[PDB]
Amino acid sequence: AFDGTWKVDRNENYEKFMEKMGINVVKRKLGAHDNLKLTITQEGNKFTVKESSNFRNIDVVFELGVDFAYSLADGTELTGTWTMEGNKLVGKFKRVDNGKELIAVREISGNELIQTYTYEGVEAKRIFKKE
Ligand SMILES: CCCCCCCCCCCCCCCC(=O)O
Repeated sequence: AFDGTWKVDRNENYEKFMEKMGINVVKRKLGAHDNLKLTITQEGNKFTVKESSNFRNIDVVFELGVDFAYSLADGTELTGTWTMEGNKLVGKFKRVDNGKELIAVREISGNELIQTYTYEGVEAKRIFKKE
């Protein structure tokens, strides 16, 4: 259902994924301890993504399958979409300076939303305990 708050607690491979994006020390560290409180809010076709992380309290929002352009803090351009496979939400995010591709598997269990993250061959699970 998604509809609700999320607050990452434990991760799983997320440290190495930042080494992939080209993040060194403080950046991947700040990305981890961020406290990404996601306040998911589905209206109908759009999915707001409140993100009270260390970077900024920015609602994201991304109509399912609507290719958009989202600048990151240290990741830069990331254009791509999210689509409900039926059982998982997949955050496909390419880049403008090259057009490769990054993906993101939102594996909701029940009480936890895990968002993996691959920019090729380095996953990064960001376990959320909802709330
Ligand atoms: C330099 C590190 C910053 C990147 C990682 C922490 C902040 C997240 C960046 C934007 C992600 C939000 C847009 C997609 C929604 C999501 O991540 O679930």
